[PDB]
Amino acid sequence: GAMNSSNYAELFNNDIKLFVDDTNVYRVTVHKTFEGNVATKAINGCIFTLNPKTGHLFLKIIHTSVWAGQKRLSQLAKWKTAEEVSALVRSLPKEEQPKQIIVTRKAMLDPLEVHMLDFPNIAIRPTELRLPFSAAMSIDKLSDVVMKATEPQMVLFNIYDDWLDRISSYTAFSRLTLLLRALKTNEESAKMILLSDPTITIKSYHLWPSFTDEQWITIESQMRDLILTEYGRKYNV
Amino acid sequence: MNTVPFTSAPIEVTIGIDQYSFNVKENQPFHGIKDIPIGHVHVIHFQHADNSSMRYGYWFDCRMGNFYIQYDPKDGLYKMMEERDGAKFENIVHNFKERQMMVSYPKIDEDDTWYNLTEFVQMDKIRKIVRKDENQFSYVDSSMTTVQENELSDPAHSLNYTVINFKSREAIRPGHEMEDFLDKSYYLNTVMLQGIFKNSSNYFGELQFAFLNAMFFGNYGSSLQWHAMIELICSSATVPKHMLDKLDEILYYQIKTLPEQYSDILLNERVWNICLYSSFQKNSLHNTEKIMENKYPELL
Ligand SMILES: O=C(O)c1cc(-c2ccccc2)no1
Ligand SMILES: O=C(O)c1cc(-c2ccccc2)no1
Repeated sequence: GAMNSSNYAELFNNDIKLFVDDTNVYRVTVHKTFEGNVATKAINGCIFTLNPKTGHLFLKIIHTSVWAGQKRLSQLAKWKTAEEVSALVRSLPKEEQPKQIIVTRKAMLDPLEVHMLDFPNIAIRPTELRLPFSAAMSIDKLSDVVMKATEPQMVLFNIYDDWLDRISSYTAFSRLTLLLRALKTNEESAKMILLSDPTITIKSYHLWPSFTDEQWITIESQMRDLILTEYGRKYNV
Repeated sequence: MNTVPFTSAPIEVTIGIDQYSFNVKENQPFHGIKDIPIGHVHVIHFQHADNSSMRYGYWFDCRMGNFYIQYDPKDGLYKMMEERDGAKFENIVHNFKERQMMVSYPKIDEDDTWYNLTEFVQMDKIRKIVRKDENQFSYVDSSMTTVQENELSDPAHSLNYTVINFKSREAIRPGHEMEDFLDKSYYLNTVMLQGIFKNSSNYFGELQFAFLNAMFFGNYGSSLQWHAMIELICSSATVPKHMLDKLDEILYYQIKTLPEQYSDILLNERVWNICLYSSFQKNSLHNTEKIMENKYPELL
């Protein structure tokens, strides 16, 4: 069934599972036309498919050519997402296939269920967590690969860098969600927090800076302050 | 015209014959129903006065045999039986017809209601949904489950309706997932009509039989099947014009006949609002839409 805060530790047990977020699949800019009407222009998007235990991110880049000459693009995007997740599962060896796929938006349930009929033992579930995965495109190296793509492409990342050498997957996911929530709430301020000290850098093969354990405590506290600050500005508190 | 005679009526019971019903008192001198129109299937159904649990009944066709009803005090119900002795049957029936111990099937001459509800229903198809090959008539009751219900538990006592499931491999061609899920025309025309039912008349017959079992017995799985067969047509972009026009007639007379006070339990709001107002065929059911809006506007 649904996934929430009561069964939160289930994300870090030994049953393979993937989160699928479709927020960034169909992305547009809205603009005026010469005649004063409004038009959309699509830009490249991505499917965010994440294993929360290992940090493995299957980023399928959605190139704007997939929309050419198609109708009802917001509906099509859900079915394209489900098509691509199904193709990913079929490409994985049996012992790597998930036992559960958790979708961040309930509108993905029927498209994914229909594309996965051949896998009746893979559970397709919603979640009551409000997960900030839309902010993935605020991670510079992810945004760069998506915008430079000239054709469909799958790129593999570990979204936890090397953190699991030092912390549990529960703690790593909690850090990721806090970082993404901060980037979603005030992107410029969050990146300033992450990059302000030029002596701490991002390794070529990483997504985030090489903070020590104590520096991650400081960063996490700065991110929580940013979020609370923004909540106060929003609601006049 | 034919006759279903009763040996006796030892327990108080409401007796239905098609869309008609009447009450018989405990040990009243009731000996059956006469003037039953030849040319249609019929259903004779029962609800005991002292225990309204289990509505039950029998589908039959007087052209296929001489049927009489007798109360079984061991199993506690009125049973349909076939009499193979033709002369005995006529002799007992005549004695009863002469002493005016039968009610008359009360058909008004202007009235096509029963034909309109059973136009596509044939006994041979009933006997494949309800499997009891030793009898020419078919028993149905309120609690009987369907094959689909039993997959999601005595198979000998089940309603073998054709399984319809919109999220099944039968309904969805590999490679046509979005197409087939949003437009059920493949499933309707190739899988169901060409493949399983062979023609629209058999499809409508099963739809009409499902409705009648839901209405007369309160059989829940029958109601599910009736709604699924409507939704399958309405959710298809490509349906032969003659089928759409016939479906409008079929549903109009079903909605016309439904007891007003049974609507909360016999009509699925989601299915009807989808079919009348959102589906491909939302503008193809003019007669049904008009009666639904004037008779059950709350549902919508
Ligand atoms: O063989 C029997 O037990 C039998 C036949 C009948 C019957 C009664 C009324 C009319 C037609 C047939 N009742 O019992
Ligand atoms: O066996 C027959 O042929 C028979 C029995 C009856 C009968 C009818 C009414 C009351 C009692 C018996 N009529 O014919």
